[PDB]
Amino acid sequence: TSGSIINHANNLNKVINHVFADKPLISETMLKILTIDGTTGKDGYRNWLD
Amino acid sequence: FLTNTTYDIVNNDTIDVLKMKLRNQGWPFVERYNAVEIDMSVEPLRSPGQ
Amino acid sequence: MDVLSKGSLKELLAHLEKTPLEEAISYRIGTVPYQNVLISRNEYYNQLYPDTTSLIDGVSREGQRNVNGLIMSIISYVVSGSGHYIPNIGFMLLRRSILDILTKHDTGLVTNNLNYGIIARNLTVSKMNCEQRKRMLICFKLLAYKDGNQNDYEIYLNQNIPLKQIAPNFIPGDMRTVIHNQDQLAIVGIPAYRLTQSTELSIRDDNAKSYKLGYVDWYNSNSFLRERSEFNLIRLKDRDTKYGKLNGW
Amino acid sequence: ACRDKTSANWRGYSVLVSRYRSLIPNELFESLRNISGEYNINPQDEHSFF
Amino acid sequence: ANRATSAFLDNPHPVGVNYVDEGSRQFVAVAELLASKLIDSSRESDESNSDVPFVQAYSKFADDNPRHLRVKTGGKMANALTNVIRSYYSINAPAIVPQVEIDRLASKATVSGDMYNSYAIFNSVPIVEVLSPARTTVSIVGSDRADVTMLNTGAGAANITFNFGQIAETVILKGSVPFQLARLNQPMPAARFTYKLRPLDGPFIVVLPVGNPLVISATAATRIQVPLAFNKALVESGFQTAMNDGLFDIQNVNYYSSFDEFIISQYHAQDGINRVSTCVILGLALQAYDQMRRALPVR
Amino acid sequence: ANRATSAFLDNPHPVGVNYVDEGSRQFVAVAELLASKLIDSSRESDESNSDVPFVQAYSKFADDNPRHLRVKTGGKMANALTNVIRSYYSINAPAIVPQVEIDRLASKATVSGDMYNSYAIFNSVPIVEVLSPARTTVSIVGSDRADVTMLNTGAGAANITFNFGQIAETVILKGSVPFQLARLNQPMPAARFTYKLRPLDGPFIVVLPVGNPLVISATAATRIQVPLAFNKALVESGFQTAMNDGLFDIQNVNYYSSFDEFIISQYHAQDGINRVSTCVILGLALQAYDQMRRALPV
Repeated sequence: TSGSIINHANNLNKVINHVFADKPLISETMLKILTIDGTTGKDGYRNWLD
Repeated sequence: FLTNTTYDIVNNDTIDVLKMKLRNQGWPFVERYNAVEIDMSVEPLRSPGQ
Repeated sequence: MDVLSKGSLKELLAHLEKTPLEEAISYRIGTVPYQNVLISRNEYYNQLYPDTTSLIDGVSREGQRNVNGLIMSIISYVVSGSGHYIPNIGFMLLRRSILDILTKHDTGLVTNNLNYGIIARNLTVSKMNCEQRKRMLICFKLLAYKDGNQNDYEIYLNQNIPLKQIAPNFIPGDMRTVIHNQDQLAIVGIPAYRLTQSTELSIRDDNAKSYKLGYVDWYNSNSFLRERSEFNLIRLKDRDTKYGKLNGW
Repeated sequence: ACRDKTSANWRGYSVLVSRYRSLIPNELFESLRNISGEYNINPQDEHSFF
Repeated sequence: ANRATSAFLDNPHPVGVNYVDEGSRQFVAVAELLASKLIDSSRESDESNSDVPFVQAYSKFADDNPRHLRVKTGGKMANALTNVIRSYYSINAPAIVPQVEIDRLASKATVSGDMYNSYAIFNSVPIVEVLSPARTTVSIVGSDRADVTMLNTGAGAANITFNFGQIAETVILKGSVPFQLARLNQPMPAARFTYKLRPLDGPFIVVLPVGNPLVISATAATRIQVPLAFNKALVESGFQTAMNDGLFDIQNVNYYSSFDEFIISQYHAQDGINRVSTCVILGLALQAYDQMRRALPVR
Repeated sequence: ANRATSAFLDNPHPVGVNYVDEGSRQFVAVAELLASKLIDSSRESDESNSDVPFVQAYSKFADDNPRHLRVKTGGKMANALTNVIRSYYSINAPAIVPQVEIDRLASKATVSGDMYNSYAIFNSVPIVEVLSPARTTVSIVGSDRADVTMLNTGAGAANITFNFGQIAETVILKGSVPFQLARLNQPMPAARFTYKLRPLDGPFIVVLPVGNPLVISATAATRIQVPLAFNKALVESGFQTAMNDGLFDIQNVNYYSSFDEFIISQYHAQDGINRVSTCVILGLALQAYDQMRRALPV
């Protein structure tokens, strides 16, 4: 349903923006693992969380 | 491209023959994939909804 | 559904040449015709709606294992979209086209003794519409010229005036007549009116409506051939050419 | 690469389609269902998009 | 010798032989799935005070949008399902649903049409025959639990033979007073209150001493392969709705108090294996019919 | 002439006339919804090794946090549901739940309170009267499946009249031996094992031959409008609990072994339509009472 998809996408962005503010919750080591393909570390974490 | 043939040679070939030719060479992408349908609702507000 | 969409003598005859006889017959046992039945039509009534089963409905029905039954199944397929249940005919006959069965002596079927009166009576002609009658008269004309019974065909038409008025005008051996003919033989098509997803009381009308709504779905699906967009993708054998003519005509 | 991007960015495009259809009134949509067309895309554009 | 038998096992009428292929079973499977979603959406609409969830579910089911002043009856899918249910019940029922309609509705959802994933337990007790000597009276009453009342009027003890067929897996016999039961050409044990019997063992002989009547309560359980979506509670309700709606009123047919008796009676007939396959499909269709009718009611 | 009547159809007591308005119906629907959530929350708490799901559900239902020392009763919503059940059963019940309490409890969840959007099938067989001539014995046993035992002792065959009321939809009769039954002023058919009848058709005559007794087993189905949340499995269990808990212990009332017999008996009284609507509301209340008490035993 469109409502469920819209709700999931908005919540995913709210979580991602929160966990990357101030000192990130996620360490620099795994950001390196997820960036190795060239994508942004923030985008890679969003994909992995989904 | 894959079986090293020209367009005129395979001109009078059915979908079954083309699929068989490609699978023998080792190409598995010979199928069409149906798309799932997402139900969408527009809230009424000041007009009947859709 | 494909047979019912043909709108001209050229398209209908071309389709019959391509299709084999196995499409005309069905392998589902069905029920028997000429039986008074009570069917459920809940959108209109709470009780059971009476009706009578016939050979013209789009549902498969048991048929007689003779040449008479085979011809009735072919005409039923043309005018209704489904045939009857006549099994163990033989692979020699089932491979040949519907047109070849109707107008060629090489098949081996003997149809000279067939009478058009009972065939029209059995394939209920008082319940057909104008388009259905025209297709049946085409089949009768093709059969008559196959066995050299043109005189009998004319006398039968002269007995029934309304059939003569709507009888298609074409000689089965000449291709110029098929080209010139401008009869409308389409039973399904894109409707100018408003077609809804509702049931009809009669068995014939409900099945016909199902084919009509089915054609709309098929028309808008990916299996339809849009000539204005992909005319260069069809093969040269099946491309539309004015020089094209039916085999032996 | 095409598969990874498609799985990464399907949520954004699903929301986009929902928003665009929200802009169309009902009477316009039923009228537009009568029309049909085929769109031609250059092979370079299709691959570059994905 | 006098003979008695269960009332519901007498003359099982033939069942339909149409819409039993892969496509048709897929259509019935799709109908059950979409009917279930129709019931759920009606609940979601009611707890949410919005008609949107119900409208969307009805649109999938009926391929049309609900409109006021037009009664919501389910559309073409309801029409096809009702007429197909009639065809399954009897061989005299007409087949009036075209194949292009079955294929179109089967494609509405992607579900398997296999009807043998799981099993179910049916409680009807089959008593094929009970033979008694001249000076005895035997009466058989009931289908979910059979009460066999036996009276001995003669001087000597009587021997009464029981036949339970070969389909039931277990039969449990309980008596008002302790009684003796043993297989043919077997010694008779001490009088007991209960017996557990496998019907394939053979005819069972029960001694009936002269005096007060002896009543035996029979309970049987049989296993029939059914689809994993099969729900017995919904099927029984659908069976009663179909009977009340009047779509089981065909010529020369038998009527049953439940779907339990219907399926067991067809099982205890010649070519009973083939009849059970058709009856299972009719059971799932009755499940779809029940859910659809409750979601969209009439007065 | 002798008369035989089903035991459960004799003298139905008047039902309560309170708590049947739109506000009260909404409260019953709210109670069922929250009671169902109470059961699911207990299962979730057990599976998740936490008490957070159950604390939220109990707080919404009872308007108070659970406490280890205090007993879990359900709060005011339990008391209101218990009291309306007593009021539904009999007209002599106190009916002492204020209107303000009901309105505040119906505002917790959003429900329509419509008790006419679905139907359910009730299997009690109504046998209003069986008329038998002299030298004949007739006995009726059962309510879900009725067995009519008939014995003829006269010289010739006897005519026995069956009256199944005018409410039941269909009746199916299966005899121990083949027998003859026909409507009034109609020829009798050949002996048959089964008969399907409409009670509206009229009284039915059964020919009883001289000899062994004839037993007729009766099964009936009736359709009654119920809410979409109606569940017969839960309603019947709740009916037994309320009887065990003494909610129906009122003076000058009848008693029934199941909810199916209760609703059919009230249907067949003089102007039975007046009571069916109230009986259906009681059933939905008994559904909520079952789920609440099983989650919170007392």
